[PDB]
This record gives sequence, C-alpha cells and structure tokens, in this order.
Amino acid sequence: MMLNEVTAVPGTALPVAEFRDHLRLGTGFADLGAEDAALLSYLRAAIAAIEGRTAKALISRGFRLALTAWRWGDMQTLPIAPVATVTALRLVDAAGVETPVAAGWRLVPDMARPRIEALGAMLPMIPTGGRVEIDFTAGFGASWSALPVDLAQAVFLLAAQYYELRHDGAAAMPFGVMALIERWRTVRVLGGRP
Amino acid sequence: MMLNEVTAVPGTALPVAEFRDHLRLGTGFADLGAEDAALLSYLRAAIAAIEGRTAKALISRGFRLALTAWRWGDMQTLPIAPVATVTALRLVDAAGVETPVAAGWRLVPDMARPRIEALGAMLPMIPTGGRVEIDFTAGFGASWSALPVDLAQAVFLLAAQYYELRHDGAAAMPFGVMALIERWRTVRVLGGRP
Amino acid sequence: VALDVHNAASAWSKALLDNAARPSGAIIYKGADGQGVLAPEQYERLIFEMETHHQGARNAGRPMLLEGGLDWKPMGFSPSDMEFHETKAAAAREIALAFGVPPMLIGIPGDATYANYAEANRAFYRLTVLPLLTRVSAALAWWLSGYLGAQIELKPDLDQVPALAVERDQLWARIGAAGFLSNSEKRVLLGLPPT
Amino acid sequence: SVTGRIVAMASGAGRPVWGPRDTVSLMRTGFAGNPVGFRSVKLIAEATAAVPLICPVLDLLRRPNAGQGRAELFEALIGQILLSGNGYLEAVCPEPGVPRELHVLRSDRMAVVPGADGWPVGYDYTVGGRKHRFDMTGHPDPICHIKSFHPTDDHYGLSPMQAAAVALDVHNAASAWSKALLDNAARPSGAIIYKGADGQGVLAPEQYERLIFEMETHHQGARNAGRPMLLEGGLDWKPMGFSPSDMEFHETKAAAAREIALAFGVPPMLIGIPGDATYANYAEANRAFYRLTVLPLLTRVSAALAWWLSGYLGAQIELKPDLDQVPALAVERDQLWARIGAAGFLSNSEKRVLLGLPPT
Amino acid sequence: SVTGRIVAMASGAGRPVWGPRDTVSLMRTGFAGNPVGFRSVKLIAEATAAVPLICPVLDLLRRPNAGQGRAELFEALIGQILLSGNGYLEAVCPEPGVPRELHVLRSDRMAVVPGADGWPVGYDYTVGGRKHRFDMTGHPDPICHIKSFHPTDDHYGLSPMQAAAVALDVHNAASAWSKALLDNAARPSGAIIYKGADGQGVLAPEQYERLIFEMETHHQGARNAGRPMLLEGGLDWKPMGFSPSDMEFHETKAAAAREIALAFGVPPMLIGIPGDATYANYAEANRAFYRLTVLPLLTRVSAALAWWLSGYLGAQIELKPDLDQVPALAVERDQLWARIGAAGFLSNSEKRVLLGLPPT
Amino acid sequence: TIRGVLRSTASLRQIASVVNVEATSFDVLVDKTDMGSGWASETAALSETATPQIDRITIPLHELAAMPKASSAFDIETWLANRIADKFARAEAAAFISGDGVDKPTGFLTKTKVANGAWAWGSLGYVATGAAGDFAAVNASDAVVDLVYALGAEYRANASFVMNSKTAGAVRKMKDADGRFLWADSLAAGEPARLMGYPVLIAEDMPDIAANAYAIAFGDFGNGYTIAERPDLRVLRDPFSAKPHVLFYASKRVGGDVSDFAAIKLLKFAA
Amino acid sequence: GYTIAERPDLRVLRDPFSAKPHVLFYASKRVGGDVSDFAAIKLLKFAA
Amino acid sequence: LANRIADKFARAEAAAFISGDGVDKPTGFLTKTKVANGAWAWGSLGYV
Repeated sequence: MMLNEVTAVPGTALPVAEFRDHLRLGTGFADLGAEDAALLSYLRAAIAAIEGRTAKALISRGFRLALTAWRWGDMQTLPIAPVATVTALRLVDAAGVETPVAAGWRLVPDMARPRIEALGAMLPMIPTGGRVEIDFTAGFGASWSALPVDLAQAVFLLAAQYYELRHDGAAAMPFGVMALIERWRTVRVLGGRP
Repeated sequence: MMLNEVTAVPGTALPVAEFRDHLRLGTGFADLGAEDAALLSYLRAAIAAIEGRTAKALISRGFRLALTAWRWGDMQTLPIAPVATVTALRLVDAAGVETPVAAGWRLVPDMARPRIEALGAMLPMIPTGGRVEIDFTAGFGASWSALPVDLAQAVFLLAAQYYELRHDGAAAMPFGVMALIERWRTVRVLGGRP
Repeated sequence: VALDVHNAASAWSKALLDNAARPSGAIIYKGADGQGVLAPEQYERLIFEMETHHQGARNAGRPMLLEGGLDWKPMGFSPSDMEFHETKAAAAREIALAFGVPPMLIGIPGDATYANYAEANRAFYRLTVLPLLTRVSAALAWWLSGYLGAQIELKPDLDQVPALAVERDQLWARIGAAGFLSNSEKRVLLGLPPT
Repeated sequence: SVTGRIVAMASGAGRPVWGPRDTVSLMRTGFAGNPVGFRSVKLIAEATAAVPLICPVLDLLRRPNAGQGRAELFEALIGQILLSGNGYLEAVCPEPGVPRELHVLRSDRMAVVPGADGWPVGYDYTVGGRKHRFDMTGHPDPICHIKSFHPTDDHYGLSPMQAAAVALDVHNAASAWSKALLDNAARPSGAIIYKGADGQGVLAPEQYERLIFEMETHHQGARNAGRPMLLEGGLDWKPMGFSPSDMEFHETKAAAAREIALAFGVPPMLIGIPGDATYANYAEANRAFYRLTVLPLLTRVSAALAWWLSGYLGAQIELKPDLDQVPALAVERDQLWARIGAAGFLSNSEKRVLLGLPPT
Repeated sequence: SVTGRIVAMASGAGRPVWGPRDTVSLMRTGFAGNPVGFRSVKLIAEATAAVPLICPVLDLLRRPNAGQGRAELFEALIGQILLSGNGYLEAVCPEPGVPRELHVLRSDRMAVVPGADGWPVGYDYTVGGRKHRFDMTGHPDPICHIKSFHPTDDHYGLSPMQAAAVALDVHNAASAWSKALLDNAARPSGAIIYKGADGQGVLAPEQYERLIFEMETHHQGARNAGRPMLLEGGLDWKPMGFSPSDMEFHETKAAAAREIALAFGVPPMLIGIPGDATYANYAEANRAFYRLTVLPLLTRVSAALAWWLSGYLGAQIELKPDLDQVPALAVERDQLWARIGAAGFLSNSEKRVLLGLPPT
Repeated sequence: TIRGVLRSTASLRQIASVVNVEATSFDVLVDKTDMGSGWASETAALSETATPQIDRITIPLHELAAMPKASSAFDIETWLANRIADKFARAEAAAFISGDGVDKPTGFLTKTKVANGAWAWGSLGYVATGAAGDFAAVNASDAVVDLVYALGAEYRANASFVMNSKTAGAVRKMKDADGRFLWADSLAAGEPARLMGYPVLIAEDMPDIAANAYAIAFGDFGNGYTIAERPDLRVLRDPFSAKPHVLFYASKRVGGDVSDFAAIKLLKFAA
Repeated sequence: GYTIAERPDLRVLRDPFSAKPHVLFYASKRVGGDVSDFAAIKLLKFAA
Repeated sequence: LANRIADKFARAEAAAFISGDGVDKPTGFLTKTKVANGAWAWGSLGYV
C-alpha cells in the first residue's frame, strides 16, 4: 500500500484570485501580482494539511494505489475517501507483465467507506511476489466550485494563517479551522484483526 | 451512500442584500465597501457549517441518495432532515437498466427522523450489485424567508464572523451561534446494531 | 409475574451476550492538538503490530512501547458474572412453588429443604399429584357412571406406586412388629385377603 | 372427533402443515453445539435403549433392518423425540403381518396433512424439493407418529429443546464469550511510555532496536522476572493490569448449563455439571433418572409400538418396560424385598405372589 | 427403505460424500493438544477393550491381525468413534468363512457413497490422491460402519469432541494464555528513575557502570533483600508490582476442563480434574462410568460386530458385554447377591436361577 | 382474538366437478355431435353413417398467489393463514364465474353466448326476459320457469340456480296481482332454498340485474363446469428477503372452464 | 507435478425466496490448482 | 439439474486444470512461462 499520486493539481484550478480577495491585499494597484508565486504555495500547503487530517482529496486528481496483499479477503477499503470511477486494477506479475483485469470487481461509493468489494466472493488473486496497483481518480470535483464550501473555508482559514505568520509563533472560534474539519475526518473504532 | 447534491444553490436565493444589512445597517461606517461576491462566499461557508452540524438543508436543494444495502428491513432514515416529496426511487441494476418504482413506499416526513418506511414489511429489494438510488428534495423553503428565523440568525452570526476576522484568531454569548444550533441538531443515542 | 421475571432475566443475559461491546483496552491517540487522526499509512501499521504481536492468547503480555501521543487505557467489565442471578433463581423457585413441585425434583438450585428424595418424591405424590389425581378420577367416576347403569367408584391405587414406599415400610413394620395381635388380625389391617 | 372435523377445514384439508420453523437450527446450535445439550439427549436415548421390554413382534425389534440394531433404533427414535418432539417409524410390509422393516424417519423433513376429519391422512417426507406422501387412509397405517405433549398444537410435539432455547443461546454464547476473549484480547504486561522533551516525541530506529534488545534479552520471560530496570529521563514504565481476570459469565453459564439439564429432566449429578448437592449418593439420582424422565418416556413410546404393530397382527399385543432387572431400580427392589421378607406372619407362598415370583 | 431412494438422489449417487472437513484438525487440537480431551478418550477406549465378551467368532477378535491385539483393536476402533463419530472394520477373506484379518480403517480418510436406495454402495479409503472404492453391492459387505447417533446427518456420526469443540478451544487457549504470559511478560521489581536537573537527563557511562555495580552486588538477589538504598538528588526508586498475580483465566479453564469431560461422559472424579464432590467414594463414580458412557457404548459396537461377523457365518451369533466379572460393577453385584441371599424363604435352587448359577 | 369482515363463502366449488389433477393441465374430451345413424333401407349401399368429431378442451391449471408482509396478543401465523385461505376461496370464485382467459380460469359467463333455439356447441344458451331493465312486467317469473324448462331433462336431475344476493332479492320481490309473494309467500318464511324444486347458490360474483346482464344461471354444473385443481396450499414461512416483514408466500394452483356447453343456461334481461 | 486443492463436496441448495415464482437452485464447489514440481512436466512445441 | 451440474463442474475445472489463467480460476500448466529444455530453469516448464 503506497498510494502515490499520478498527477498533481494543475495549480490553475486553485482559487488564487479568490484567496487574494480573502486576505485583504489590495484592490486596484498596478502591481497586483507580486504574491501569486507565494499565495498558491500556501494554498497547496493548507490543502495538503487538510487532506491528511480528513483523509479527503478535494481536487479529484488521479491516484495510484500500489499494493501487494489484500487487507481483507474481499473488501479492500481505499484510503482517499471521496472516489468515483476506479479506472484500472491492472494486476502486475512477479516481474514485468501488467495485465489489466475487469476481474468482476465492483465499486461501492461512500465518503466514509470507499470500498472496492468483489462480486465473485474473492478479488482477483495476486501473483506471489507481485503487486496490484489500482488507478482511481478520487476527490469532490474537478474545479474549486464543486467542493463543500465549509471545507473550502477551512482551507481559507488555514492558508490565511500561514500567510500571516511565517514561523511557529503562538497566537477559540466557534467554527474554526478544526471545527469545520471534524465532520470530514474518518471516525474509526477498530484496532482489531478484522 | 454517496449523497451528492444534484444542484447547488443558485446564489441569487441567498440574502446577500440582507446580509449587507446585518453586517452594517443602522450603525456603522456607512454602507462602506464590501466585495459583494465575497459576501456570498461567506454565507455559503456559514450555511455549510450549519448544514453539517445540524444535518439540515435550509435552501431546499435537490439531493440524490444512492446507497447499496438497506440498513433496516423497512425503515431507511434519511440523513438530511427537513424533507418533502421523494422525486423518484429509481432502482439501477449492476449494468444500469434503471427501472424506477412508483409504489410500495410512503415517505413519512418529520424534522426528527425522516423515513421511507415501506408498506407492510416489504421494501424494494436491491439488485445484486445494482445500487438503489433515491432522489429527494430536502429543506425548509425555496426562498430565504421561509426559514426559521433563529436558524437564519445563526448563519448571520457566523457569516459575519468569517467576514470580521480572516485567520483563526482568538476573541460566550447567551444565544450565540452554538446555542441557536442545538435545537436543530440531531439527538441520537444509538451506537448499536439497529 | 414470576414467569415473566424468569423469562426476562434469562433473556437479559442472552441479549447481554449479544449486545455488549467490551474492549480489552483502547489505544488512545490524541496528538499534538487535543484531536488528531492518524493517516491510513499509520493506521495499517497500527493494525499489523496489534494483529500480529499483541492480540490473542499467544501474545498475552507483550511490553508494548508507547511513544509520544499514544496511550493504552485498559477497559474492564465491572459486573462480570451474576446478572439478575439470584432474582432469576428466586423466580425459578416461585414458579416451582405454584405448581407444587418441590425444588429438589425439578432440579433448581436452592437450600436443602427436603433431605434425601425418599421425602421429596413422597411429598410430591402427596401434596400435588395424588390430591390432583383423586379429584380428576372422582369426576371420571361420576361422568362415566352416567353412561352405565350402576355407579362406579374410581380412585387412585395408593398401593404399588413406588414413591410411597416410605409410607409402606412404615405401616408394614408397625403392624408386623405388633406381635400381640394374631396373624389374620393384621392381614385385615395391611389389606390382605385373610387365610 | 366431531370437533376435529371442524378443526381441519380451518387450517386446510389436503395441504401440508409444517409446524416449527427453527427445529433444523436448534439441532446444530443445541445438540451439535454445546456439550450440555449434547450429553442430555445422549444420556436419555442410551438409557431407553437399555431397558428391556415385555411382550414374535420383539424379533422385529431386535433386528429391524441392516446396519440399525435394536439399541440403535431407539437411540434414533428417542433422539428425534427429544430433539423435535416427534417420532416416526416407517414399516415396509412385503408380508401382511409383522412387517420386517423399521426405519426412524427424521422429523426435520416430515410434515403432516390434516385431511378431512382432522385426524391425519398424509405424512410428507420432503428432502430437497422431493416428496413421498405416505398414506393413512387404510388400516395398517404405515407410520407410527409418537407425539410429545403439546397443548397449543394439534399435530406435533413440544420438544424440550424448544423450551430450553433461551438457555441454549446463553450457554452457547457465554462459552463463546470466553473463547473469543482468549483469542481477541491485547493485554500488555506493561507499557514503556516515552514522552520526550516535547509532549510527543518518537525515538529513532537506532534507539528503538537498542530498546527492543534490552527488553527482549534482559527483561521479558520467566528467567528475567524482576530486573530493576533503570529508567532515565523521559522514559517511564506503566504496568498495566487485567481487572476481570477469571469468571467471564461464569455463573450465568453455569446457571444456564443447569436449565438445559433441567428441561430434558436429567439430574445435575448424572451429567456432571457443577452445583449444589440435591441428590445424595447416585443410588437416588440414577433412580430418579429412570423414574422421572426415562421410564415415563419409555412407557409412552412402547405403548405406541404396542398399538401400531398390533395393527399388523390380528391379536393385540401389550408392550411395556420391564421395570425389573434394570439396575438403577435396585433401591426400589431392596426396599420391597426386605419389607415382605421380614414380614414373617404371612406364609411362604403368600409372599412369592407379592414379589412377582412363580409360586410353589 | 421406500424413502431411501429419495434422499440418495439429492446427495448424488455414485459420488463420495465427505461430511466434516475440520475433523482431522480437532484431533491435533483437541486430542493431541490438551490433556483433558486426551485423557477422556484414553480412559474410555482402554475401558471398553478391557470388558470381556460373550458369544469361534471370538477367536478372530482375540487375534485380529499381526501387531494389533484384541485390546489394541478396540482402542483403535472406539478411539475412532469417540474422535470422529465413525468406526470402520475391513475384513480380508482369503478363506470364505470367518475372515481372519480385521483392520481399523481411520475415519479421516474414509468417505461414504450413497448409492441407489440411500443405503451405501461404496466406501472410499482416500490417502494422498489415491482411492480404493470398497464395494457394498454384495452379501458379505466387507466393512462394518458403526455410527454414533447423528440426528441431522444421514451418513456419519456426531463425535462428542465436535459438541465440545468450543470448550476445547477455551481450554487450549487459556492454558496457552498462562504459557505465553510466563514467556512474554516484563515485570520489574522496581525502577530507578533518574530525572536530573532538567525534566530529562541521561547518566554518563561512567555513572551507569557505577549504578550497575552497586545494583548487581549490593541490591539484587536473595542475599541482598532489603538494603536501605540511599537515594541522592534526582534519583528515586519506584517499586513496580504485578497486579493480577495468580489465576489468569483459572476458573474458566477449570470450567472448560469439566465441560470437555462432560461431553465424553467421564465423571470429573475419574479423570482427575478439580471440582465439587458430585460422586462420593469411587465405588459410585467408577460404577457410573461403566454404566452411562462405557457399557452403553460397548453394547452398541458389540451389537454391530454380532451382525456384521454373522454375515460371514451361516448361523447368526449374539455378542454382548459380559456384565459379570467386570470389577467396577461389584457394588451392583454385592447389592443383588445379598438381596437374594438374605431371602431365606425361597429355596436353594430357586435363587441359583436368579443369580445366574447352574442349578444342582 | 382479532376479527375480520365476514365475506361471502359460497363459491361454485361444491356444485362443479372438482378433479384432483397433478400435471400442468387437464384435458377433457367431449364429442361435439351425434352418431347420425339412419334407418337402413332393404336395398341400399348403407355405409359410413357418421362419426362424432371429438374435441379436447384444456383446463390450463393456472396459479393463484397472494403475498402479504407480516411487518403476542393474537398470533399472526394462524390468523393470516385463516385469512389467506379465505381469500383464495373467494378470489377463485370470481374466476369460476366471470374469469377471462389470461392467467386465470375462464368463467362460464365468458363463453360467447348464443340465444337458445339457435344453440350450437361452441356457446351457452340464454333465454330473454322481456323489457331490458328487469323481469317482464305483465308476467314475472315466466322467464324463470322457461329458463328451467329450456335446458334438457337429463341435466335437470341435479341442477341448481346461480345468483347473487340482490338477484334473489329481486326474485323474492315477485308477487301476484294481490301482492302475495310467489316465492316464500309470507313475511315469516325466509329463504326457501328450493326454487322450482332446485337448489339456489348465492354466488356474489354473478352480475346484478342490468340492461343486458346475465344475472341468473341454471345448470348441472357437475357435468357443465370442471374445476381441476391441486388440493394443497403452499406455505413458504419465509425468514429472508426482509428482516422487518416476514412476507409469507402462499399459493394454490387451480384452473377451469366449461366442460359441457349444454348444461348451463342463462337468463338475459333483454328482448 | 500438479497439486489440486479443493473442498470435496457439491453443496447444492434451493431458495425460492430470492426469485419468488421460481426455485433458483445454487450449487458450488471450490477448486484450486497449480504446478507443484516444475521439473516433472515436459511439452511438445510443433515449431522448430 | 444436480446431474448436469456435477457433469459441468468436472469439465469446467478440467479445462481450468490445463488452460486456465492464474487469476479467478485455477491455473493450468500450459499457461506457465515455458522455456526450451536444456535452457531449463525452475521458473518455467520445459518443451522440445
């Protein structure tokens, strides 16, 4: 289970022109672009902070889930939660040959449990000494407008903070950064074997 | 259970002209200068914070509840609470034949526990692999004026807070944001198997 | 009432064994903040060191290093045995009380009232069986005699019923040891045809 | 009779009536599942086979069919009565009288038919989806149907396992409580808490293999029990406990293990469950076993074999338990021989006729 | 037999029926694994082999084959019945009558074939991928198949270990709980905590070898138990405990060790498990053992040898346990000889016919 | 004890020929015509007089199903079994009388009726009353009596009337020119149950008196109408599909149409 | 050279409760197999 | 139907034992990475 990203976000999909409206920089100056190189450096640093505390994705970039042994006999819950249209469960071999498999696997969409449950009571078997990478595109939407807005606000509450204080300097809201995140975190109570 | 919204708000349904009056009317600097479309972006962030803490809907948007297995035998509590009129309970199969049903169920509306509660003991079974899918319209009313005004004030107490201070800065009111929400939260005491 | 106590106290322990979440502990993970989740990379690491090295009979007592943030709070199960155990065992005796069986015959636990089954089986066929049978047989002696011409009596035997042998030893050895009265004078007492 | 004719047309004449739904699931969970429900039936069914009988016809009973002996027949017969309240015996009659085959038909796959006048006309042996439809519209009536007493039903028995069906599920799940507690439980014998300078801090994998190897070698095991364990700054050892150690549903299982033995009627002393001493010294509890739940059960089945098999003969035959040279009733035989043997007043031939002897 | 044809088709005629998969694993986990399941079968199988028999045919039973004696045969035969509910006996017949070889085929590798009329036509001894297909479509029928009673299955036995299969896994894992607790546990008898001026501070390897040598020499061991142990600034000694010391699942193991003994039917007094005194003084518990779980088992197997071996002979032979000069039944033999011996009214030859003597 | 509405029970089952059948269908075999034998001539060829053309009528043996979901004062298993047996006894009664061809037994009213006197084999014969609304005004019951005497003396050995309740009402409403109730004269009599010497079956699935409706039938239905069926009733005590509702499955299979087209005669309330 | 692992039964089961006008039998057996010893099977290629 | 299922399974798994691939069905020996004999290694089957 490695879970790397195939492609990153384009950067042009991030709302730098709206984050600048948030931070109260300035309206009609002739410069207007001295911060563009750094404002998206804090938006990518605040999304990636909330992508890890919530285990959500938010831009629907493509992922690659390269794993070897199945976690449970048939289920295989995916880590990145809001998914749609798993592309390919290409089953690599011990070395080399990569054979994509329709394989009779389904996809159960959920924000909490994005399973990949199999229908033939057993997922496609795994060549001993070989991995099973799964290409899937997981996230809310393609553009910034398709997000839940409270999670989009939690980026703006957080990336404004990184813009206003640079080093770790200490400085209570009703719905702060944390209270907006908490309905998107994963609530789990299993430490067991299954 | 994905539960994505079919359509969002139009934006013209939101009280941006009224929220400018809750921001500075009768006392203030003047009407002053506020990026109008910015003020729409804080109302959508305060509603989506109260739509999540209360599990209400507040604008009567259209929903699509596509879940695989029925939880109870017949009950199926709907999460987004103030509901009216299931659009359709179409039932897709594993291939996508999408055969709707038109009888066998009677939505029992309620602000506490909206249900589906089919007739007798038979609720439409699920094609194996073929997720069931329920389209409904949930919320109070089409315009902003049809809301309970205490819940509308919790938006204005919250959307003004996101306007007055940007980052997560520190700052116990009797009926604050939190005290106006708690009579609209869902009070549940089940952690059990049914 | 005592049936519904015994039915529901027995179903109390059934549904307690079916609806109960006891954990043998809880690995609490707070974090730097008051709240913090752990990533699914870290979470599958936490299962595999718990699945393999800590759960089960064979891993009972590993020393379990806890780094910063982690903490293990072991839970208990404070009423362990005896969920309505005596009120069930008291209601199981009041059910046996009403039908009239002694507690020794049915097999319920309880204090030794009768001694050694020569009493409790003799008490059973004298307080709740033979009074019941001599009342039903008295109704068959009268209903069935309405179909006949002559009336017939119909009573329990109260002889060669092997639970009454302690009342039969006691009555044969009393008159058998009375050597003063003659042989035919005690055959008429024990119920024998005299010779 | 007259009431029966009315009862039929309520349920439906000519159509099978099934009765109990779960009787196929109480066998796997109550007779192959727990030892107390297993031993209780095996204690009775092996007792009724051991009792001799008093009458020709018993030559059939001694050798009913191939691979199914006399004692093996009643174990199969009573083993269906205790499990599902119903006993069945198919008779194959190539010959008109005393049919030379007996077969215990299992009561999971048998169903009754009420027929016209309420008393049964059909029995349906249904395995898979395939039926047989035995016929009762004749005189020999090829199946004896032994019912346990059921007050509410008109066609089946009550099956004491159905009456103990709550106490089986307590005893099955309390015993499976302790199994899965010994299999899903993480107790540690301690925890080396390492906070650090911060509130949180990991230790490097260089330091961590040092920490395992001083714990693996010098502290765990019987041979390292009690080393003084120097703890420098930051490290700390919190020993954990295990607060419910013994006795996880120990008495509620043992009370349920007694209610299963209560329902079938075996005493707690015979089966071996723990409990307070009710019976004394096994001359009673074995005598109580062959008097409250074996010989009343055996004299009820033998009264049905005495009437069903006499329908194949011309003359009717009685068939009763021996109630003599069954060695659990020796305390009722000492007590009756020493009473009349000591009664010296009545003469010698006057007491051979009382004890059951051939007179001289 | 008339219904025999209906059940045969559902299973599938001519094809092997296996039954329980996990049968071989209950042997390794429940009979080679724990002593209670080990002793309970060995206590019974060495008891049924010791009981003499009453009939020629017993000349075969006395010397069945090479290296497998009379008593060694029934230990193998009953040892398969208690373990897997099925007993098998191959007869090899170089000679036409009374075949001079008997071999207990183990029931792990044996499978039934239902055949046409429901009663079996084939038995398959399957070792590796190799089958044999014994044939039952003949008159001598070369394998006797002794079934324990199974109500739900039509072809096998129930194997009391299967009914106690939860209580075995409790007793196997509670005993392995205390084993791995003695092998994975770090208890210290204390901890010398060294904080320092800061909240954290190590001590130098000069100071650390000083701390070992005053702990190695002057404080550890039996001979240094209780030195007054000066603690300067920074140092502190926190003595640890071990809060559950005895009794790790001690009663749930001792309760599961009785439920294993319950299912096989041995009394708790014979096997040696601790527990409340149910039976009194071994004149009862040994007599209860040879009356509830040995002699009913032996009279059921001997009744199958009385019929299978009589198929090789012309005349049918009876074969029953002796129930005389078996020295566990002496309390039932004192009680029956002193009853009739004290009955002085009936004459001398009139009680030789009761006690079983040849009259004179 | 839970109560229910008490519905009509009389069902045409007890006067029609009930045949236990086990296959998929029941084939009755009726010849359509006569032998046609003539008085022979003394000098003639005299050959091949005729032969009755036989005809197989197929009872399709359809199935009937009702599927209620079950969703300790009264016990549902016995009560719902005592309601669904009543509904299967009543819903087949409508099919026996006015059922159509599709998936259900075709009742005797749906068999292309032809006026009697021009009666052929493929139909049922009727007799007209008079005015279209009701019985004839001048002489009532003349339609009833010539309905009786326009059938055939062999089937009238055991024949019966088939009506509903409010057609027997309109029959008992018939009165003479003094108003003295031709059928059951007094107000103290009751249902005399022997109309014209023949029994009456009050089957509620018959139509009532209308402009052209065939509200009165008369016949030996033992030869006329054949009910072929299987006697049992399926009982799937289903513990699956829905945990909330048991959803018992109960089915009886039954079929039937007319076997003999001469036995049944109808009363058309028209001209 | 070839090992077959299998559950040696043909479990067959009726359940009319899935499709209610029908019976809808279901039978299942599971078998697994691969090569045990690679040095024990040779083949003929009809090429060169 | 039981006879036809038992006839069908013993032929479907017979084809699986020879030409079936690794995933979803038992793999047959003819599907495995074969090499010419003389150039034989363990991770293959030999042909001539």
